[PDB]
Amino acid sequence: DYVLYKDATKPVEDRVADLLGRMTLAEKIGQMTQIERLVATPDVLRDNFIGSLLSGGGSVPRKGATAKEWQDMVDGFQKACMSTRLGIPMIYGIDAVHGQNNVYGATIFPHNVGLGATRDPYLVKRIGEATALEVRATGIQYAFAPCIAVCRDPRWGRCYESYSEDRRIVQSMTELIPGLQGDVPKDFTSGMPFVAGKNKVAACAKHFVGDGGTVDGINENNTIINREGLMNIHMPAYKNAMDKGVSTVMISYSSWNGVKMHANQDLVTGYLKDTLKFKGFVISDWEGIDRITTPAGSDYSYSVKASILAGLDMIMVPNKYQQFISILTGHVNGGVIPMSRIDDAVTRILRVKFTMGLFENPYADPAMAEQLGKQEHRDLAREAARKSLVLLKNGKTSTDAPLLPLPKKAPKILVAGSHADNLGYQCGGWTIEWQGDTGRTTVGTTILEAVKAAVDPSTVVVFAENPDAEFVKSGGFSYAIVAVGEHPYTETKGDNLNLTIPEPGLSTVQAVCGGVRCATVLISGRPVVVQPLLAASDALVAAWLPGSEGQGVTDALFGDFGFTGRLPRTWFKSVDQLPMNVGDAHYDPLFRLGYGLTTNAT
Ligand SMILES: *[C@@H]1O[C@H](CO)[C@@H](O[C@@H]2O[C@H](CO)[C@@H](O[C@@H]3O[C@H](CO[C@H]4O[C@H](CO)[C@@H](O[C@H]5O[C@H](CO)[C@@H](O)[C@H](O)[C@H]5NC(C)=O)[C@H](O)[C@@H]4O)[C@@H](O)[C@H](O)[C@@H]3O)[C@H](O)[C@H]2NC(C)=O)[C@H](O[C@@H]2O[C@@H](C)[C@@H](O)[C@@H](O)[C@@H]2O)[C@H]1NC(C)=O
Ligand SMILES: *[C@@H]1O[C@H](CO)[C@@H](O)[C@H](O)[C@H]1NC(C)=O
Repeated sequence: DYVLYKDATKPVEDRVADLLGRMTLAEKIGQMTQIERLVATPDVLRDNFIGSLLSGGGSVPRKGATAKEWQDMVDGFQKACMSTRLGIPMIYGIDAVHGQNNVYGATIFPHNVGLGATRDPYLVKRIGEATALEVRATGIQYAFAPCIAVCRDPRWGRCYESYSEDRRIVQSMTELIPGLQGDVPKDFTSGMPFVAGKNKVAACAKHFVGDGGTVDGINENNTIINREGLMNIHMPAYKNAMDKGVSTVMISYSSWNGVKMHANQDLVTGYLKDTLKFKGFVISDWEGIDRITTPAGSDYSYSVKASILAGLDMIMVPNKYQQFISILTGHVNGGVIPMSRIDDAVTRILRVKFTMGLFENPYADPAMAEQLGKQEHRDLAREAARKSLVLLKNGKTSTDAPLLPLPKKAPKILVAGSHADNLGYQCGGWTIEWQGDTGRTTVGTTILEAVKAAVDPSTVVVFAENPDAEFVKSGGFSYAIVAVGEHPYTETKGDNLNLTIPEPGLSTVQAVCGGVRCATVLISGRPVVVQPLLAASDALVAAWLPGSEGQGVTDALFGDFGFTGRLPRTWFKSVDQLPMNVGDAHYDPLFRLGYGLTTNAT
């Protein structure tokens, strides 16, 4: 007879209820299990009734794989799943955090902090639209974005993934969600999940609660703040996300006053689910539950109990799914965790799946393959890179002739610096590799290429990564552009207490600037010790981690557009000043939040 859940014309709650009613326990726990493509097999997926798969950073089919290779891999796995007794399609997730970043040729947008500098939530929405198209070009339906942490200490390895230290700004940027998922209906009820269909992806409001508030900005550490601070600083954005229909919510590795978020039922079930009435699914972070214990995974049985009772719906295992499934099966058999908990979890996961239309379109559209790196997206990244720049100084003394914007026609110029021609540096973490990488890792334009693409043909362009002072003084150059900065980093690799840029960086700037007037382009993921760099330069621009399209940078240096970005964070005088955010008592910044010089297009 008739199977209501397979009927695409039925209400999503009816289909969910129908399916749920036919699921054995193995099938239920299988849905709540997310595993890494690296441990996946058509059998594993089929036998274990696996409910979701993910690519961790750098987890790809082959280096330089095309978009159909991605689609082919995704479809392959999908086929195993569609071949279960219930044929419940799996959902494939990936960190498409500044474009479809793990994918070769994907358009790499400016990282978040640089996006905060734009104060343009519409442009952020447009990036989210572009991003969804580029993710769907590879056959993926779920992006682990946006990271709406409110970084309160830039020593935190992930501060670049936070739009601003000011939640008002982060709240404004949640426009990334309808960008990726498409806008919610007028009929829409906050907390309800939504995805417009196949050319859109399920989004994810990440690191549920207080990740950007850790002590000393130590990653995955503890957030010591009262409940009024939590809700006034770290909660706000999550509610906007609910009114925006964010599909999923990922839980943070961090602790709130000593309690792990992965084991916190008050905030996950009582608050996020009961109070905010979120109806999508709550997913753990990579080994998020193993981590509730110290040592991590020291009592995995406890991990499972703790996180499932707390409220998490889907578990990003991502490797030892055997152990996870065995254990959870055991806790239910022993009544330790009740079927209602399980059913609620599976209820949330199917709702998202049914809603986004996964049951109607579980495979990739070969037609979307050309979306990856589409030139129009690239033109958009270029826009956002340019808009995210913050001119910090444009002249050594109030009476100097402002250096920017530079003339395009000059007899000869120098482009110098470790970051002048390094695509991987320019893009930062979460790019091709998990930690990012160095060199020409993908398709794009470095500050050198962009400079050559900009200047008058009569303009001779000289590149020297690290020129000595005499080299510059004898070069008869009209001016120089020096690019220096941080190296790519992700997560704990980024936790940094000294916040000074690696050398040669200052020495090259001083070398070049001592000999010729220079515009310093600082590529960083955060505020870094800058008074020395400021001391040597005629003009200095904070480019943040601008992405693959370097022309956005020279679109401003050369006057094609004027500078408009403004600090999305406080620029500190020193690290012993930290934390120190707007509204503080010892507020004594080198540059206050909102700071930024302007110029006019030529
Ligand atoms: C401010 O505090 C930081 C702590 O995080 C510290 O930076 C970290 O320092 C540690 C060493 O103590 C370093 O770990 C080592 O990594 C070695 C490889 O280093 C390379 O790998 C990282 C990862 O790929 C690349 O950035 C680059 O480094 C050099 C110099 O500029 C450059 O010429 C290279 O071409 C560039 N190479 C690449 C591929 O990008 C990293 O910095 C170097 O490549 C490894 O073999 C060792 O076993 C060890 O584990 C961390 O990588 C580093 N973290 C980051 C995010 O950079 C700061 O240290 C200062 O800078 C470092 C770059 C060193 O030069 C060190 O001597 C400096 O003291 C610290 N600052 C101060 C003033 O204390
Ligand atoms: C935070 O960091 C210190 C290591 O710096 C560790 O010993 C401590 O237990 C961590 N706290 C949490 C909640 O992770």
